[PDB]
Amino acid sequence: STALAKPQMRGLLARRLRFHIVGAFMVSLGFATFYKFAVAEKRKKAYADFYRNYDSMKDFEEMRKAGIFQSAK
Amino acid sequence: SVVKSEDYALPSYVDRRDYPLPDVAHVKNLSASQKALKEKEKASWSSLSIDEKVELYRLKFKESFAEMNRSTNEWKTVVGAAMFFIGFTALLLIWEKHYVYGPIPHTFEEEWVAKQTKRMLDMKVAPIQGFSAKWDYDKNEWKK
Amino acid sequence: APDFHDKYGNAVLASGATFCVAVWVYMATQIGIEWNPSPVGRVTPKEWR
Amino acid sequence: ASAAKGDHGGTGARTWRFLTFGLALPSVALCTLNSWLHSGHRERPAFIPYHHLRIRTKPFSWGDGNHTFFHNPRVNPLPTGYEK
Amino acid sequence: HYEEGPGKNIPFSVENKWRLLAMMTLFFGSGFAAPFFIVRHQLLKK
Amino acid sequence: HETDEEFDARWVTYFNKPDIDAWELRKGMNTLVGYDLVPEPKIIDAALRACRRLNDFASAVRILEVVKDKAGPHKEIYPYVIQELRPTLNELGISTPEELGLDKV
Amino acid sequence: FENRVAEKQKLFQEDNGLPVHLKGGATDNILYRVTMTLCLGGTLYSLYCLGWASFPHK
Amino acid sequence: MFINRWLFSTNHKDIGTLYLLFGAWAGMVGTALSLLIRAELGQPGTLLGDDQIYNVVVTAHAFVMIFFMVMPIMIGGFGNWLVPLMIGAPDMAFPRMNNMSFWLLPPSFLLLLASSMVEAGAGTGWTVYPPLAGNLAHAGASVDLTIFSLHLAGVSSILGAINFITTIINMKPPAMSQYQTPLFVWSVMITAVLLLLSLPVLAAGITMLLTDRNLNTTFFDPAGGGDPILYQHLFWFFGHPEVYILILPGFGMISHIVTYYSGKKEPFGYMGMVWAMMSIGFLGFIVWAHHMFTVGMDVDTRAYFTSATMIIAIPTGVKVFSWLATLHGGNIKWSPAMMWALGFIFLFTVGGLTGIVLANSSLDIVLHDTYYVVAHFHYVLSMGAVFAIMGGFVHWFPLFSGYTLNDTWAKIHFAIMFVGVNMTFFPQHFLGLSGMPRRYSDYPDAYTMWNTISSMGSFISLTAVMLMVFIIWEAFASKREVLTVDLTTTNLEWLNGCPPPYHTFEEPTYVNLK
Amino acid sequence: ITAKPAKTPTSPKEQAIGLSVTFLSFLLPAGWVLYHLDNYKKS
Amino acid sequence: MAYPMQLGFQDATSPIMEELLHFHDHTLMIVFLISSLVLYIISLMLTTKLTHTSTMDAQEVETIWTILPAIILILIALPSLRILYMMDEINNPSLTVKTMGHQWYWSYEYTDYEDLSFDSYMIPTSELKPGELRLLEVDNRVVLPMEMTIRMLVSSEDVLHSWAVPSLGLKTDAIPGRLNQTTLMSSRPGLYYGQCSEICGSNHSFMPIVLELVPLKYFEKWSASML
Ligand SMILES: CCCCCCCCCCCCCCCCCC(=O)OCC(COC(=O)CCCCCCCCCCCCCCCCC)OC(=O)CCCCCCCCCCCCCCCCC
Ligand SMILES: CCCCCCCCCCCCCCCCCC(=O)OCC(COC(=O)CCCCCCCCCCCCCCCCC)OC(=O)CCCCCCCCCCCCCCCCC
Ligand code: HEA
Ligand SMILES: CCCCC/C=C\C/C=C\C/C=C\C/C=C\CCCC(=O)O[C@H](COC(=O)CCCCCCCCCCCCCCCCC)COP(=O)(O)OCCN
Ligand SMILES: CCCCCC/C=C\CCCCCCCCCC(=O)O[C@H](COC(=O)CCCCCCCCCCCCCCC)COP(=O)(O)OC[C@@H](O)CO
Ligand SMILES: CCCCCCCCCCO[C@@H]1O[C@H](CO)[C@@H](O[C@H]2O[C@H](CO)[C@@H](O)[C@H](O)[C@H]2O)[C@H](O)[C@H]1O
Ligand SMILES: C[C@H](CCC(=O)O)[C@H]1CC[C@H]2[C@@H]3[C@H](O)C[C@@H]4C[C@H](O)CC[C@]4(C)[C@H]3C[C@H](O)[C@]12C
Ligand SMILES: C[C@H](CCC(=O)O)[C@H]1CC[C@H]2[C@@H]3[C@H](O)C[C@@H]4C[C@H](O)CC[C@]4(C)[C@H]3C[C@H](O)[C@]12C
Ligand SMILES: C[C@H](CCC(=O)O)[C@H]1CC[C@H]2[C@@H]3[C@H](O)C[C@@H]4C[C@H](O)CC[C@]4(C)[C@H]3C[C@H](O)[C@]12C
Ligand code: CUA
Ligand SMILES: [Cu+2]
Ligand SMILES: [Mg+2]
Ligand code: NA
Repeated sequence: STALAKPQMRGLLARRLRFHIVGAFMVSLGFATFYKFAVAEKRKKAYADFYRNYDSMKDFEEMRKAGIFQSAK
Repeated sequence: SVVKSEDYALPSYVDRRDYPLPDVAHVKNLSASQKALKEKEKASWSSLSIDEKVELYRLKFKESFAEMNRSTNEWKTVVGAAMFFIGFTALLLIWEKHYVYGPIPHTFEEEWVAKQTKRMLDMKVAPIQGFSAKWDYDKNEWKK
Repeated sequence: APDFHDKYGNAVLASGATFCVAVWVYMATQIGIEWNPSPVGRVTPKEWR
Repeated sequence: ASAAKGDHGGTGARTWRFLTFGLALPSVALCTLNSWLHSGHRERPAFIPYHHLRIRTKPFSWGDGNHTFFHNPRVNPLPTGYEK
Repeated sequence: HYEEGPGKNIPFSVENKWRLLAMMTLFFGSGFAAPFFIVRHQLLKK
Repeated sequence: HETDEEFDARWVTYFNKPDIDAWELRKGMNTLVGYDLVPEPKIIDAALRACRRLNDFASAVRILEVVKDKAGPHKEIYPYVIQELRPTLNELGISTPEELGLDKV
Repeated sequence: FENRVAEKQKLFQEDNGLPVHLKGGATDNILYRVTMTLCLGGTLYSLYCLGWASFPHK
Repeated sequence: MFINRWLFSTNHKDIGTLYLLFGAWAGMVGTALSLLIRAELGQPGTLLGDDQIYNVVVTAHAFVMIFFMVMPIMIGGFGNWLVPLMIGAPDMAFPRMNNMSFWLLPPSFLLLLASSMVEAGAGTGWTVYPPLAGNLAHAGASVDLTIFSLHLAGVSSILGAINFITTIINMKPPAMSQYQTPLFVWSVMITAVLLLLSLPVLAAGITMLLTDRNLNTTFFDPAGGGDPILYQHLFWFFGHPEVYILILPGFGMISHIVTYYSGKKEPFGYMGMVWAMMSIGFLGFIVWAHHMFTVGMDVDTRAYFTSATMIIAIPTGVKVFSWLATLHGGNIKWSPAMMWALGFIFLFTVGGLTGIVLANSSLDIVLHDTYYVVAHFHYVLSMGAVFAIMGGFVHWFPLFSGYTLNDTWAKIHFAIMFVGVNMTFFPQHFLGLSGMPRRYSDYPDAYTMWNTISSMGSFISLTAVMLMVFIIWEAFASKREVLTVDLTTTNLEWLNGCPPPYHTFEEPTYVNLK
Repeated sequence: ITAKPAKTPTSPKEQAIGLSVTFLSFLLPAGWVLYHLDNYKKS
Repeated sequence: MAYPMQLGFQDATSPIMEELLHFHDHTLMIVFLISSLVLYIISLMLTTKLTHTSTMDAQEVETIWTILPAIILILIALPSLRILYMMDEINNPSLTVKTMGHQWYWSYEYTDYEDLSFDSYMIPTSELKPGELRLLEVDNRVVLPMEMTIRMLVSSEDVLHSWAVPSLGLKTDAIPGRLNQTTLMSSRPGLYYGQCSEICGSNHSFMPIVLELVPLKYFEKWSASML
């Protein structure tokens, strides 16, 4: 009892591509933020936290008392 | 109807949704009634019956778009057979472990491994992230 | 007319998957393969010296 | 002795345009990058009044007679040393 | 005048599929088996 | 390269050639379906009337199928195009693929 | 010397179905059999030598 | 008639068939050697109890796969069958020399067998570096038999390169310029130029190794003023062009396959594809010392080789993106050859990207001579070459034979192989990052888990290879004869039917100039 | 592509035979060598 | 040393190795992103019935997909080369140690002051002491002072070998007739393991490297006791 509206008929493949390339880019940004957070920054913080108050002599004495060394008993 | 190897240099029929009007009719030879139908096609198509229209279509074309584009159950066969042959591979691995491989070295004995784990912790193997970092040296237990 | 995949696809998929999982699970757990996983959270360290 | 390229059959303008844009100008682009990375000024060296350098047997016919034609004060010392 | 056409432009016969199976089995089987027997040969020297 | 209207008009003119021959009908439709678009009703109309001048009912049905195919998952396009073509379909006695049962697999 | 190329052109274009490596006449066949005998015989001999060298006597 | 046709051939199709048969047989040998590698490594400890034999297996694995499987199949097999047909030529330029390129390969392979049977084998690595490969650490005939095997393979391919370049330059229709020839033809011409220039340098280097071993020269022996590192330069001056030789015909077949099963008349960006292959060919000659970043090289030289190596990603990326752009808008046919080609695009991209990691000489210090390199090149080379070969084989088997494969079986085969090669090689990245050396018969215990998985993967690919043989058997057993092939207007090699007659293009094509 | 029906159809039973023979041709000789490895090394 | 199921690099023992880890993180993120983007685009091209099969103009898009990869390569190359030239920069070692490769073991020479040298062999699996590591321990370790810049000079008295210690980021080939230099600085005491890294024959797998990093005064007394 009613007619159908004219839909978009031209450029449907290009329209699809454009939309999804933009989505792929936005995911790529979002991922890079996650990976810099979950991996690269995590690593920087782990190494900086480890060495911040690290006492290499205390580490050595622990190792020496555990018996691991040929040169130090 | 019947396609011959010796016809390879002639224009041929194909059903392809991107080549909707092939180079030849599907059926070239016409019976008496099919000849009469092609004559009737020269008059108003409103006077053709539904069956006559279908017959004209099936003289020109082999499969309709819906037929040529239909989906199939082939994926079930492919996936299932691939998994069968992957499963068969594990039989070969079982055979190899039983008849080819001997004992692995004594360093994989549970007590060796427990001692080796302590010595790795005593030398602080990977103490920033990889290994000893995961050990709680104050509570003498793996970090929870 | 139904083809091979219509007639047998469901059975091939179901049997192949069931067989594949069963025999890899058996291989992985029942025949003495030493996977050597991480001791972290698994091994109680024991005195060595 | 012919590089690793390989495209004849009747040489022509199309092939030489292809070389121009596909090899020659990319090379220029890459050397231009290389060059405009290793740009930036080096420490100029201590002045030493070596007698085989800053030669003056006759005054130059321009300026005060003691400056070379494309004298650069930052890197070209006079016979008596760098300028103020 | 050589034979032309499917099954004729090859140096092996495909006239009988079971003879063919034997031939292909010897052909690919011999290549796959050879390294195992070379290894055996080297192990049996010393 | 030109405006949509100019493109559609070239294609209408192409199919409207009174003495268009069978080869030209096929070349036209087989070229047209290469483009990123579903042909406007006015193009399809001209192609169907070419079919009529060439006494080829089957190719008219096929052309309606390829309109539906070019729409892909946009299920709204084909019913719209058929709607716009119904006066032509009625005038020329062209049954749709659906009316002929040719949409069954 | 005299140019006898025409004679050779007649000989090698004679419609006798012979391949070019035999089309000179009986001497071609002899040289072909000698070559092929040396190649196949030598190849068998090389396989014998591989057999010998494959095992310890060094 | 049999001997005339198959031992005295001057026919490009029959010689291509000989090459495909030879390469398939070599692939079995190469696969068996690969399974022995992975059996030795599949559990900690020793399996062969003889690491000299282990090293011999590794060495022969590589030589067989490179020189007797990939090059004969891609260049000798697909090149001889397809190149004359794709340019409408009646055969190759030198049809009788072409037959000698083929017949030099069984003797070359025989010499390599001989090397492994005499003494204790050539347990050298396929690089054959001195002094390990010299006459004190490898006394006796094994290494010399290897050198001679390479000499014969080298002559085979140099003469084949001469043949292909001449054929492609000289035997096209007079109207067809080089920019009207198909990409696979381009890919063969460029591969042939690389072979022509690179193999003579290898020949020079291995000849110097032969004379150091037997004539008391000292090219590579410091006692005489020689230098082991000079051999490495000569070897890799060949060996980097070689890895591009191994993939370029693959790129050419991938272009045709992707175009065809996308329903396209042409690949996207044809001149960019030509540019990219030429650029890859040229840059492939100026990067070799990235195989030598740990030998003691000056820092500026490391910086140059790092940078030059990375540039090759730019033309390669143009090819990858143009394959994607060829798919774009396609009427995609999900044929088994298409699956092979799609698997190629992805797995080649992974391996190329780990090659960019390795190009960074600072990181390569830690990754060099580890399984990270083994993982790089079994993605980009082993999977790259095998997937393009399988794609081409499945696609053109009906042309060569007149018969069709069973497509369902071919898709099952693809699926099994794709799981197998990824299970085999993906964990080797972890082994390399964590420091496991390559060319080892056994490993510290920590590395057990990934070696176990990798070896189980190798058996899945074994099952795929067995199934491949059955699938070829089933096709010749059932004899489904080809009828029609679509897209012949843009795939000239199909237009003479399946299989084409012994002589094709006796009357050349008509192409006008306009 | 299109093609004729098989001139010499290979039934499922025939395929099972061809597949079994093919697999055994690869597996039995290698399996024999590997099963006997210790025999070789000990010797 | 590596530990079971390890995915990435060994933890850094030296500042250069720490540099390499951050640079590897940077590069691998790019690798993941490009691989994922290609896989995704593949799937995007393959998931529509919409078609467009007529000729497509290429020159516009080829600009994007040459320039963006060129920018990415430059973003890798800049930190890559910085680390390269850092590693090269002069540091003034306090100690020089030589190592000579041999089939199949390493010898070490510490001849700045006294004639100290010894051989270093793999501990056979049958002689490991409980808790020791199969294929990695040696009888005589390379004792070295921690927190000091050390010049290592590497050569060979027979075939090629290669002296490697992954957690210090070190791999220097051992070439007869050649003396290759590398420098080593451990931030920590402990035991750091490596393995021969150029195929050298039948025991290539079995000639490992163990550095023992201790305070200078312990190194001095050890050195004296090894004369
Ligand atoms: C697709 C993923 C690609 C990623 C690939 C990259 C890497 C390369 C590998 C490249 C490999 C990709 C495999 C994709 C399967 C394609 C299915 C198919 O359409 O095949 C043919 C179809 C026939 O369909 C037709 O008769 C008409 C044409 C086909 C459909 C085209 C429609 C396309 C558009 C529709 C989607 C709309 C979505 C809209 C969305 C848009 C939003 C706007 O029939 C069938 O039953 C299927 C026949 C069997 C095929 C199964 C093969 C599986 C092999 C897997 C390998 C791993 C092994 C795991 C073995 C298991 C054991 C471990
Ligand atoms: C890429 C080829 C196909 C791959 C097939 C297998 C799929 C693998 C993943 C499929 C996903 C791909 C990436 C997996 C990385 C997983 C571990 C990791 O994060 O590793 C990071 C580093 C190590 O860094 C560190 O120090 C951090 C360690 C963090 C530890 C946290 C605990 C994690 C639990 C254990 C994980 C078990 C590992 C699985 C074991 C895997 C056994 C097979 O390792 C590495 O560099 C590995 C180097 C790989 C370089 C090649 C790039 C391939 C890209 C594929 C992308 C396509 C999209 C995926 C979609 C792919 C689908 C087609
Ligand atoms: C098919 C064979 C093949 C191919 C094509 C390649 C391609 C490349 N290889 Fe690989 N390579 C080998 C086979 C191959 N390689 C073999 C056999 C060895 C070891 C030999 C031995 O020691 O035995 C090896 C070793 C090797 C090394 C030495 C590692 C070591 O021993 O320490 C290096 C170092 O730079 C290297 C780098 C590269 C690079 C940069 C490419 C580049 O050509 C890759 C370019 C491709 C891409 C980058 C992916 C597609 C690109 C895009 C999608 C664009 C966007 C990407 C970016 C911006 C990065 N290769
Ligand atoms: C930009 C790229 C280069 C372009 C050319 C630049 C100018 C050169 C003009 C002609 C060159 C020909 C003569 C070369 C003579 C010397 C000029 C050398 C090139 C030059 O320009 O040299 C400059 C000195 O010029 C000076 O003396 C002053 C030079 C001016 C006077 C020249 C007088 C001599 C002319 C003699 C001609 C004889 C010709 C005989 C031909 C006979 C044929 C049979 C270098 O400058 P600088 O500050 O010392 O150092 C730079 C430090 N920052
Ligand atoms: C360690 C010791 C190893 C020893 C290895 C020895 C290996 C091989 C044994 C060689 C036996 C050679 C027999 C003669 C071959 C002559 C080939 C020839 O002359 O080939 C010509 C083509 O190559 C041409 O021209 C130009 C090319 C002519 C090439 C001639 C042969 C070269 C063989 C050695 C090449 C080594 C390359 C060295 C550089 C690295 C003619 O081509 P055809 O197809 O025949 O005919 C075409 C007809 O139209 C002619 O009327
Ligand atoms: C890497 C490629 C190889 C992958 C794995 C191969 C899979 C196994 C295939 C079977 O191989 C057979 O296995 C038998 C054992 O099941 C062996 O018989 C041996 O064992 C029997 C039972 O103990 C005795 O009856 C026999 O005489 C004795 O030869 C037999 O020789 C060997 O052919
Ligand atoms: C016999 C021949 C005459 C030409 C022809 O045959 O008709 C002549 C012409 C050129 C002569 C040759 C040339 O003069 C060059 C050579 C000169 C030497 O002094 C004698 C041999 C030498 C090789 C000559 C031999 C012979 O007398 C030749 C070959
Ligand atoms: C590696 C090779 C020496 C081989 C040998 O030892 O026999 C040498 C010879 C010439 C060298 C090149 C030339 O010296 C020119 C360039 C000098 C730059 O400092 C490094 C890159 C540079 C492009 C060099 C790289 C490399 O060290 C080359 C190519
Ligand atoms: C000029 C040449 C051929 C054009 C033709 O005659 O058809 C084309 C083919 C491939 C082109 C190159 C490739 O498309 C890759 C690069 C793309 C950049 O957008 C410009 C430089 C770039 C390096 C291009 C330069 C030039 O337009 C090339 C070299
Ligand atoms: Cu010493 Cu490997
Ligand atoms: Cu390389
Ligand atoms: Mg090395
Ligand atoms: Na082992």
